[PDB]
Amino acid sequence: MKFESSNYRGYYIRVKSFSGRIDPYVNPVEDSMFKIVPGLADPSCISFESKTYPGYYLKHENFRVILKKYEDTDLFREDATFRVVPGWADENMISFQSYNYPYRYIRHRDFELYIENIKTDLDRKDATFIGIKV
Amino acid sequence: MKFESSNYRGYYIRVKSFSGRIDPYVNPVEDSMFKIVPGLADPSCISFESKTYPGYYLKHENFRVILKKYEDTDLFREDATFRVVPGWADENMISFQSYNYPYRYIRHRDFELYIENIKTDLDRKDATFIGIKV
Amino acid sequence: MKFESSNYRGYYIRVKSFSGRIDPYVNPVEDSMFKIVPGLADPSCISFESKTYPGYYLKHENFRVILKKYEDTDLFREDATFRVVPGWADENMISFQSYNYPYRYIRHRDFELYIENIKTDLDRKDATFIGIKV
Amino acid sequence: MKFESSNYRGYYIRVKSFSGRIDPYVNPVEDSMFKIVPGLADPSCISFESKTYPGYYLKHENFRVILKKYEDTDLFREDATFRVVPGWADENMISFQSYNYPYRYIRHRDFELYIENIKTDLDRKDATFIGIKV
Amino acid sequence: MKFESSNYRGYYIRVKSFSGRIDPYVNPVEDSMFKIVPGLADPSCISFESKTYPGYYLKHENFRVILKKYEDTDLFREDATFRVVPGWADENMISFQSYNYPYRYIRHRDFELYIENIKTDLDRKDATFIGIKV
Amino acid sequence: MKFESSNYRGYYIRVKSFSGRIDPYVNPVEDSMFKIVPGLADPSCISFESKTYPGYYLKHENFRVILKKYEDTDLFREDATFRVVPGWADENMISFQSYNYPYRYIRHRDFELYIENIKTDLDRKDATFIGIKV
Ligand SMILES: OC[C@@H]1O[C@@H](O[C@@H]2[C@@H](O)[C@H](O[C@@H]3CO[C@@H](O)[C@H](O)[C@H]3O)OC[C@H]2O)[C@H](O)[C@H]1O
Ligand SMILES: OC[C@@H]1O[C@@H](O[C@@H]2[C@@H](O)[C@H](O[C@@H]3CO[C@@H](O)[C@H](O)[C@H]3O)OC[C@H]2O)[C@H](O)[C@H]1O
Ligand SMILES: OC[C@@H]1O[C@@H](O[C@@H]2[C@@H](O)[C@H](O[C@@H]3CO[C@@H](O)[C@H](O)[C@H]3O)OC[C@H]2O)[C@H](O)[C@H]1O
Ligand SMILES: OC[C@@H]1O[C@@H](O[C@@H]2[C@@H](O)[C@H](O[C@@H]3CO[C@@H](O)[C@H](O)[C@H]3O)OC[C@H]2O)[C@H](O)[C@H]1O
Ligand SMILES: OC[C@@H]1O[C@@H](O[C@@H]2[C@@H](O)[C@H](O[C@@H]3CO[C@@H](O)[C@H](O)[C@H]3O)OC[C@H]2O)[C@H](O)[C@H]1O
Ligand SMILES: OC[C@@H]1O[C@@H](O[C@@H]2[C@@H](O)[C@H](O[C@@H]3CO[C@@H](O)[C@H](O)[C@H]3O)OC[C@H]2O)[C@H](O)[C@H]1O
Ligand SMILES: OC[C@@H]1O[C@@H](O[C@@H]2[C@@H](O)[C@H](O[C@@H]3CO[C@@H](O)[C@H](O)[C@H]3O)OC[C@H]2O)[C@H](O)[C@H]1O
Ligand SMILES: OC[C@@H]1O[C@@H](O[C@@H]2[C@@H](O)[C@H](O[C@@H]3CO[C@@H](O)[C@H](O)[C@H]3O)OC[C@H]2O)[C@H](O)[C@H]1O
Ligand SMILES: OC[C@@H]1O[C@@H](O[C@@H]2[C@@H](O)[C@H](O[C@@H]3CO[C@@H](O)[C@H](O)[C@H]3O)OC[C@H]2O)[C@H](O)[C@H]1O
Ligand SMILES: OC[C@@H]1O[C@@H](O[C@@H]2[C@@H](O)[C@H](O[C@@H]3CO[C@@H](O)[C@H](O)[C@H]3O)OC[C@H]2O)[C@H](O)[C@H]1O
Ligand SMILES: OC[C@@H]1O[C@@H](O[C@@H]2[C@@H](O)[C@H](O[C@@H]3CO[C@@H](O)[C@H](O)[C@H]3O)OC[C@H]2O)[C@H](O)[C@H]1O
Ligand SMILES: OC[C@@H]1O[C@@H](O[C@@H]2[C@@H](O)[C@H](O[C@@H]3CO[C@@H](O)[C@H](O)[C@H]3O)OC[C@H]2O)[C@H](O)[C@H]1O
Ligand SMILES: [Cl-]
Ligand SMILES: [Cl-]
Ligand SMILES: [Cl-]
Ligand SMILES: [Cl-]
Ligand SMILES: [Cl-]
Ligand SMILES: [Cl-]
Ligand SMILES: [Cl-]
Ligand SMILES: [Cl-]
Ligand SMILES: [Cl-]
Ligand SMILES: [Cl-]
Ligand SMILES: [Cl-]
Ligand SMILES: [Cl-]
Ligand SMILES: [Cl-]
Ligand SMILES: [Cl-]
Ligand SMILES: [Cl-]
Repeated sequence: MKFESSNYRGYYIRVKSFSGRIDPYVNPVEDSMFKIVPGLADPSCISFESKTYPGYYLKHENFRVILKKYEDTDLFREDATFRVVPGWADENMISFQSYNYPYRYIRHRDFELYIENIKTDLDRKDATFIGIKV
Repeated sequence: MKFESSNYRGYYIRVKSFSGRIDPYVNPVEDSMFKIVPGLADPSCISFESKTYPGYYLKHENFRVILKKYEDTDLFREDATFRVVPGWADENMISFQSYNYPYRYIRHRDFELYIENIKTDLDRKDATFIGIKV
Repeated sequence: MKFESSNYRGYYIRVKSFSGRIDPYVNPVEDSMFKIVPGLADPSCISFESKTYPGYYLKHENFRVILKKYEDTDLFREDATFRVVPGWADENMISFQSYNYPYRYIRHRDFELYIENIKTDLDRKDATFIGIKV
Repeated sequence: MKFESSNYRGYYIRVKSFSGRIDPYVNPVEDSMFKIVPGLADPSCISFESKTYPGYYLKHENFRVILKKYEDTDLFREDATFRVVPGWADENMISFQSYNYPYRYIRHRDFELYIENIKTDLDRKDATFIGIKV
Repeated sequence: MKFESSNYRGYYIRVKSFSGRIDPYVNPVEDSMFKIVPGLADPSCISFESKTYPGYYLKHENFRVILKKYEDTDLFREDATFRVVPGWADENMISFQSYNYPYRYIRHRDFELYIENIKTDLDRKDATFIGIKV
Repeated sequence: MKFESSNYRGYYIRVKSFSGRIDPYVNPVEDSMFKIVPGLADPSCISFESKTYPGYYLKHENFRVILKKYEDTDLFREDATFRVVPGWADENMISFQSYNYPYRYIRHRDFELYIENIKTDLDRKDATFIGIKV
């Protein structure tokens, strides 16, 4: 899957230099592709496995979303697990709730990805994405 | 209404993940159904309202044709307004002229929809559709 | 939510002067109201956040249940995390197992709240409550 | 591997007199067993090789699914290649998309196997199978 | 809950490829875990909901016990409803009476699960299970 | 008699869903009580009869210690007979030697009971108990 920003249409979640961001015209395009697997800490949730680096996962660290090779620890698995919920800014879209910080959601901010509290209308838009099957 | 491609018969304009494309055997079939209303920026034109998502309209953005929730601005309304003209490759069919970019028409290219300049014979066929009432 | 004692109907869990007890005719009634949040030490458990004082949680300290402002330590979060299990004195009601003392449960005694081992029939009634949504 | 019909539980894909069908209580049971090999026309897909007759493959011909001895042609290899997709009638089961007819899927009809367009709810169930390792 | 066979101790009811059976050393072990809910056709009975596949239930079909996604029909709900009774071979254990075939009980036979009439001492043991809370 | 673990004091051998384990605060307490009778296969040894379930005995099966209704076979009696010996980790306490597997002793492991070889210092403690008359 790829994931498009709802308020920056044409921009996709991607990994660059092992950090998460959103970008248009993602090059290489595989940087925006993920294998969605049952959540490492909770199978009702999801984890994002990198397509170009198998065994690496999106995960938060100091509340920034980075890409990191799997580590056999509860904290890594919990940092790498996200619950898909109806989109904050549009219930027909999606948002990603952090498993171990349930009041923080994946959002972009100056085009970089964080997990942060969602309080304003701009926060909600920044936290709302479109899932695309490739 | 559904809209069938004239050079890919059996392929229909449809929304997938809030983006416009043409596909055959559209699943679910409602993805290819639209409520045609008077153009949001000009009643002599038309706008394509989603049957699945009322209040969402086909609209161009970065010249890509996408589905987006109605916004109360002139630019959104214009981006969502299209003039039905006689088909570029066949006057018995129709083409869709963009209200705010009059030299650009809805066309498919690698099965995704854009508003682009119609120059060659392939361009004309890619921009020529058949309107089917349902 | 509010929580009514099973063996003292009309007595609800409440905070008074930042310590936990059960009282009837709770004045002000907001003292008996809690926001049930994901468990601070484990999201599959619960914590009781004060409605009157956001950011304050019921938690045990020297095995007394008190209300205390959040502190960013593992011990505080574990002291503030409880597992909802079927009621000791009635399986259709509920009891609250301590996260870090798994054989101690919230119970009243002289109308004050403790986490204690649950041994007698009176112990079980003292540890059994009725959840009431508000 | 054997493949059980999702709507006719206990009915398995089997070869009878070199023709594909679904049957209960398959005798000999080897007629329902296949070696899943890299797709003859595309190693990222699959082909079904006969366990009873090595070098024979399930392949479609005039849209009927039959068992045929390998032939060294592009058409044969394409007729014998299928893509495993999430099941039409259940995402946790599987369906088999034809490699050279990408909008046709293996389905049973009067207990015989075809590749056909999948339009109705009955079509989707007829096209949905349960893989069973042996 | 999981459910252990009384005459094959260490063998548990589990789902494998959407069919019920008993197996030792169940892998993955969640295949043997169920959420016990009020009977879909009668609240005084029980239904077994899959932990692995939420919204899927154990239900009999041609008297075989299978796993199937919930369907909004009386027949499905009745096929998925079972009454817990004292065990046929041991009153301290349990058996499962079919709601709509009241003389048929869940039993294993060649390690596969059916609902069948219980007549012999072997039948009774085959229909007697141990409930284990997990 | 009850039998307390030497390395987990306050934890007692008990039967839960007809399987052997050690638990503190055993509930109901009769789950930890046994009638010590002369060994079923050798009256100079002992067998543990259930107080809750007269005629049921602790016995090993697949080297797991379980509770099972008496069976009139030599193998059952052999599986249910144990010899009290000086404790592996404390000669003032006791251990239980399997009668038909004389190098295997009752030990707890992840709080469940097995008959296993006693090799390490952890093994010896896991195999050492305090008998308490009731
Ligand atoms: O994303 C939120 C949590 O952050 C990680 O845990 C952090 C941990 O990374 C942090 O380490 C800091 C990093 O900066 C150094 O200069 C400092 O010395 C060091 O202590 O400590 C706080 C802790 O919360 C988790 O992966 C994630 O859950
Ligand atoms: O991720 C894209 C958008 O980025 C955020 O909005 C930014 C906003 O953060 C930025 O403000 C800058 C921040 O740095 C300050 O020093 C500066 O003064 C200020 O102008 O302005 C641009 C805007 O795009 C949104 O969260 C997100 O949508
Ligand atoms: O489909 C044609 C027109 O495209 C949209 O307008 C675009 C607009 O999206 C674009 O915004 C850019 C975003 O990136 C910034 O760096 C830049 O400064 C900003 O201008 O601007 C170009 C414009 O063509 C309209 O919806 C649609 O009419
Ligand atoms: O929308 C369906 C048809 O797509 C266009 O024609 C395409 C054509 O674009 C494609 O050429 C490929 C495109 O990707 C490039 O990267 C590559 O270099 C080029 O070879 O060939 C297939 C054909 O389907 C038409 O506009 C439209 O009819
Ligand atoms: O409710 C059970 C546990 O009680 C608290 O832990 C206590 C801890 O508060 C106590 O600390 C004392 C504080 O005063 C100092 O002078 C003294 O040296 C120090 O030991 O020690 C006992 C311990 O049980 C926890 O919050 C809670 O888990
Ligand atoms: O929380 C309400 C109830 O309080 C406890 O029961 C109390 C009990 O503790 C109390 O016992 C006193 C102890 O002091 C002695 O001097 C006196 O004689 C004795 O009566 O008596 C009142 C009774 O309500 C329960 O745990 C709980 O239900
Ligand atoms: O299953 C779908 C396609 O069916 C086969 O292709 C058939 C082909 O076999 C058929 O050939 C006939 C054979 O007899 C000749 O006398 C006659 O001239 C010729 O037409 O023609 C139709 C075609 O669809 C493929 O194996 C398979 O892809
Ligand atoms: O492969 C098993 C099932 O077969 C199809 O459903 C059949 C259906 O085809 C059949 O209908 C017949 C059609 O012929 C008429 O003459 C007759 O009146 C009518 O009954 O009835 C049996 C039914 O099972 C499905 O595709 C497939 O599930
Ligand atoms: O487990 C007992 C019952 O089995 C299911 O109902 C069965 C049904 O599956 C079976 O279907 C056949 C399919 O072929 C058709 O030709 C025929 O008409 C039809 O009867 O029929 C018997 C019936 O008992 C129920 O889910 C369950 O109660
Ligand atoms: O589920 C485990 C046990 O299985 C049944 O007992 C079996 C018995 O059914 C089996 O007899 C075989 C069955 O398969 C036929 O092919 C064959 O004809 C017949 O001899 O023999 C093994 C025995 O354990 C019990 O109901 C159940 O306890
Ligand atoms: O606790 C140790 C010994 O275990 C019991 O006997 C076991 C026996 O139950 C087991 O036999 C099964 C028979 O069914 C087959 O399908 C299976 O392959 C086989 O493992 O095998 C081990 C044997 O020792 C005794 O009661 C006890 O002494
Ligand atoms: O019966 C209670 C005790 O259980 C056994 O020891 C357990 C041990 O089996 C369990 O395994 C873990 C696995 O993860 C590793 O990282 C960890 O170090 C390892 O110990 O851990 C808990 C421990 O209590 C003993 O036989 C028995 O005393
Ligand atoms: Cl994808
Ligand atoms: Cl219409
Ligand atoms: Cl041209
Ligand atoms: Cl509430
Ligand atoms: Cl609330
Ligand atoms: Cl309880
Ligand atoms: Cl296989
Ligand atoms: Cl193989
Ligand atoms: Cl599909
Ligand atoms: Cl497969
Ligand atoms: Cl359970
Ligand atoms: Cl039950
Ligand atoms: Cl009975
Ligand atoms: Cl005694
Ligand atoms: Cl010894």
